[PDB]
Amino acid sequence: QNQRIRIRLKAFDHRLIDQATAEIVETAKRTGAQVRGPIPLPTRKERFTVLISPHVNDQYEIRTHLRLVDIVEPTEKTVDALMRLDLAAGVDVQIS
Amino acid sequence: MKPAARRRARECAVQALYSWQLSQNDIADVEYQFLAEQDVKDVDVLYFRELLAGVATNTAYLDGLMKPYLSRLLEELGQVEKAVLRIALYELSKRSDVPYKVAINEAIELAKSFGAEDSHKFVNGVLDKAAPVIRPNKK
Amino acid sequence: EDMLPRENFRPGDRVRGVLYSVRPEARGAQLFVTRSKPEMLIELFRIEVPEIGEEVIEIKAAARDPGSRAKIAVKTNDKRIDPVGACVGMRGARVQAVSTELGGERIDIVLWDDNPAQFVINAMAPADVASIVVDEDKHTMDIAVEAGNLAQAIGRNGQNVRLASQ
Repeated sequence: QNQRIRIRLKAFDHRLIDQATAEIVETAKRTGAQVRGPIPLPTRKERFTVLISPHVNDQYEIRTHLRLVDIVEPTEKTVDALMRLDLAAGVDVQIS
Repeated sequence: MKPAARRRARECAVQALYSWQLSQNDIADVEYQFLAEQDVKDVDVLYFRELLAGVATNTAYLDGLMKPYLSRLLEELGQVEKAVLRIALYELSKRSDVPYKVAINEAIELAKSFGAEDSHKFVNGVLDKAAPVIRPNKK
Repeated sequence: EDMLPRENFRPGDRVRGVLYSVRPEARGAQLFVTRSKPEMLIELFRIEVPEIGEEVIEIKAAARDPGSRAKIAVKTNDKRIDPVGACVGMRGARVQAVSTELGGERIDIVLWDDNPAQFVINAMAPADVASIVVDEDKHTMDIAVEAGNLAQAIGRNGQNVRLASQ
């Protein structure tokens, strides 16, 4: 069943990704197995510029966090729910 | 005055208690997995055990302390803020070897590096309104 | 006609849609799915923003012209949360992802108001409204625009303000 399962989890907004993490914990606990994580990462800022006109003579810090989910004993219902769910637009649910 | 092992143990305790309060499992099994599968070579073992035991025995105590300070929040209460406030108030309730300003400084560092860019002022406000009440001596 | 006019998928593409119609007695097509109706936009704002489903923000009205322009009205119940500032989100990072779903379609997230004239004033968010004379007996709402702000308010074929009518 490819039992060695790695998940990294990106977070721009912490509330939306905590909601998605609670949904992952729910859809992992309602199928039989037990889930581990997140063990979160500290503040990893980004280097992203804006499209603004230059001055003739915004944002700089993007607080992104990472979360870790390890699965070692899955079921077929667990991976089915991981292949029959829906998510919010713009966030990553990448099962590494 | 303190090495980096105490800071690493404190950050790993923040991660382990957030994982416990969000995954909602047994504290002993998650603690054994976190001590036998993660980076624990620079983690103080006794600090980790005493901090997690104090948080686990004062869940309801720190929730009763947090309950009068959940009114003026614009959004609802998050989990990272709750973990930072629980660990910060247990480090300002019964810990004698950790100083007052040192625990407040480490709590502000944890709230700025883990909570949000806007929730660390909430953490500092709850600490400034709770730590003179819990510790009038400020030790 | 239920899809976007430029959708040409391939075998092995998880596409997302909304069941809207059913005819169980009919032998033919019995489960109608859409991607270009505004109930899809209602479901996108329900999945994206949690507090709309948590009975904080009230979405009552919406209208679209797919791929180009759309409007939607929100209304808060908790005064502690800005409805437009949260449904737009931080830097517009939410609805732009919704713009990923609709392909560049500019979605005006505006504030619902009980007064219809002040609601239309709030509804022209990339535009400016001077004064509105409402005569519902003659079924008219005469809207005054400022000079120079005609092309950004009207846009293409007068549609989006008509969408504001919708």
